Amino acid sequence: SMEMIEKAPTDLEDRDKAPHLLLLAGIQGDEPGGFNATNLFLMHYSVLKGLVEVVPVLNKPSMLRNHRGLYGDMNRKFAALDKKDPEYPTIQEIKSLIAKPNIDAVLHLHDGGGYYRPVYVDAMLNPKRWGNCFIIDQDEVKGAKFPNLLAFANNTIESINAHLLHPIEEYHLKNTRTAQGDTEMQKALTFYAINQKKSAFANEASKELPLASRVFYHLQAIEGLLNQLNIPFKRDFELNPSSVHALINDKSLWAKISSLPKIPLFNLRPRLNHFPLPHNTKIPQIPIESNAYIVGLVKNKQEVFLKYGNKLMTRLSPFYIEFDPSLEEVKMQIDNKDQMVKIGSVVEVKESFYIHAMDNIRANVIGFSVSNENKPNEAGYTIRFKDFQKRFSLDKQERIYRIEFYKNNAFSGMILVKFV
Ligand SMILES: CC(=O)N[C@H](CCP(=O)(O)C[C@H](CCC[C@@H](N)C(=O)O)C(=O)O)C(=O)O
Ligand SMILES: [Zn+2]
Ligand SMILES: [Zn+2]
Ligand SMILES: [Zn+2]
Repeated sequence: SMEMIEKAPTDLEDRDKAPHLLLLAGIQGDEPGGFNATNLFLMHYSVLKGLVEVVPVLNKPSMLRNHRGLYGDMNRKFAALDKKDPEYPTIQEIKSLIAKPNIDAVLHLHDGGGYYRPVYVDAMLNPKRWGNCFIIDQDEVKGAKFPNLLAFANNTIESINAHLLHPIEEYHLKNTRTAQGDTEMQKALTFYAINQKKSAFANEASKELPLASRVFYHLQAIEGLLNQLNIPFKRDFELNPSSVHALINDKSLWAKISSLPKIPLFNLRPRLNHFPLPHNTKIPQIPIESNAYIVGLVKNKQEVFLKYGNKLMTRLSPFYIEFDPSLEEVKMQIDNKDQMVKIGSVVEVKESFYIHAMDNIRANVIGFSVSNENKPNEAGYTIRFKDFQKRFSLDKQERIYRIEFYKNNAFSGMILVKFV
């Protein structure tokens, strides 16, 4: 499931006042520098004139399984391609985006092994390697709005190289001269883009780097190219590895699975047991939202993994059940104050809470018990933090607990309490 997300000026009229960039990553699922950068770009930047269209992850199924490409290398499917290829439709969607008349330039992000050098030094540093280089298929594209690929590349490279963390990380130009014999790159995305008279570029971050460093360089390259294109932008943070790491590991990130409440991405217990998921729904079809763009669910044996890029945030041991949407809100007392709490809410609790009984609805407070029934009703109990078995918390910090409602063998929804 790849989506395109626009990063545009607040005022629609400003869209045509500067060029348009198509920014792409995650065509290969084990290159997280690229799709973490597109993610952070979407979450923390603003484009003030022109437009940046972003496909944050082109190959999401492969991303979810930390795999270069489940159905082959998707970046070899832009030339000859059989209609029966499972990715044939995705490729047409990608081509269609690339070929839009509003698009001027294309930037395609990758992580690559070793460090590219224009002459052979050793097994890690040589022309066959891909890390930390800026790539063009040829030095010019006649017919393009911006035909001088070489000049844009050199200047972007100079911009990146002003901010090296270590000298081995210096960027070099890699012109693959694709039309002159590079049969593999002849099948790849940027060459397809060149043939639509777009100014196309790929940026590589070395797989030898830590993710934060890869994303740092990818963002340098994005900013460098936006500067060349004169697409003005802002970000709400300072571009250094420390800030990038902090934003990747942002504790305000959340995931909302189906109609369940938002759960934090970070500091979940490694496994969440008896986790209710909708009856007879394919995992890729379970709605999932997040304030990040690279979150998803994927089946693994009898578990369902919650993924944030290539990162495994938790293992769900599901409980497949009918999601009855009839129950919209529940009467709860929170710290002595009676109130209606919408199903799928997170409520903060300082001292105590109490669930009011409902006629045909039972409530299970996960981590609280009075008897030992396999289908209990724990409405009518005044509950404090000291009443919880802490190991049933969603989080390592032992502060967030599930309340699960049932209307006779159907799941009526869930509310989380967070003790603050
Ligand atoms: C097997 C293994 O891991 N190979 C990898 C290969 C690393 P890459 O996938 O980033 C290298 C190139 C980039 C194409 C650039 C340009 N023509 C474009 O279309 O964007 C590719 O897509 O094939 C590695 O060495 O790390
Ligand atoms: Zn921000
Ligand atoms: Zn790649
Ligand atoms: Zn030339």
